[PDB]
Amino acid sequence: NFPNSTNLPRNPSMADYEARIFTFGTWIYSVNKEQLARAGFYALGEGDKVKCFHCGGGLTDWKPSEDPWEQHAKWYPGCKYLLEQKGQEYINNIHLTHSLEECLVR
Amino acid sequence: MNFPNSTNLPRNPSMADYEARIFTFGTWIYSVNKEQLARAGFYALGEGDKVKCFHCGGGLTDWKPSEDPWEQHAKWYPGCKYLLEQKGQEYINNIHLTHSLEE
Ligand SMILES: C[C@@H]1CN(CC(=O)N2CC(C)(C)c3ncc([C@@H](O)c4ccc(F)cc4)cc32)[C@@H](CN2[C@H](C)COC[C@H]2C)CN1
Ligand SMILES: C[C@@H]1CN(CC(=O)N2CC(C)(C)c3ncc([C@@H](O)c4ccc(F)cc4)cc32)[C@@H](CN2[C@H](C)COC[C@H]2C)CN1
Ligand SMILES: [Zn+2]
Ligand SMILES: [Zn+2]
Repeated sequence: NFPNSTNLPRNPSMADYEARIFTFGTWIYSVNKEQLARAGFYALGEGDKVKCFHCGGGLTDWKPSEDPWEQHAKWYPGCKYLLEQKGQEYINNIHLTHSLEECLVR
Repeated sequence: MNFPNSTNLPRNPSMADYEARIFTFGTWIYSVNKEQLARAGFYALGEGDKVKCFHCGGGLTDWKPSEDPWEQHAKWYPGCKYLLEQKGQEYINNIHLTHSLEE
């Protein structure tokens, strides 16, 4: 249940962009499948459910406003694919953003 | 806010002092030590053995005697910046490899 924060991926079968792209197939949900594959995610085949090949972290119910890489950071901040690809400079923006997002509206 | 804080500012700054966090436990006779939990940034909710990190907001429960506060902090809230400040990524990584080698 806990997410992988090691530097080795949990599903190395899904480590190649093409392997991940194939899992979606015809994809009808609001959020783009190339965008999701680039962000590490492959598809389960149960609705819009996706999983990061590295952290194992899963997400669902994608709104059009929700960005793969942004959601990757929100829920799986320990991911090492995330850190390798966007780098803690970016990752900290999201979190301040996402915390500050909540203080305004309340 | 279900998602955990990975900013460098704590979520509950009222619980940022050790003496604050420890005062929440009171008489505590769950299996795992309350000073150990407070040092690891946890304070008590008062609903069983439920605790919360003052920084990440990350919550845990049902403490086995085998389960260590700092180890569980890393397992479930690896993005915590109190965790990173206090143990460093050197520690944090071995403890992940140790969990991920079990799983
Ligand atoms: C794109 C966003 C993602 N949000 C978060 C989300 O999807 N999370 C959060 C979290 C990490 C607690 C979580 N754990 C499990 C699932 C589960 O379904 C799943 C299991 C295995 C998989 F391989 C894929 C998915 C999902 C999931 C959405 C908000 N979420 C959802 C509606 C789930 O319920 C909580 C609520 C706050 C909005 N859209
Ligand atoms: C000491 C360990 C902790 N484990 C993990 C655990 O406590 N987690 C995992 C996680 C992060 C998904 C999670 N999210 C919510 C709670 C919730 O209760 C809570 C909310 C707010 C609080 F302020 C305090 C607690 C807890 C919790 C235990 C294993 N856990 C538990 C039994 C919870 O259910 C899942 C299962 C795998 C073993 N003991
Ligand atoms: Zn990941
Ligand atoms: Zn924490």
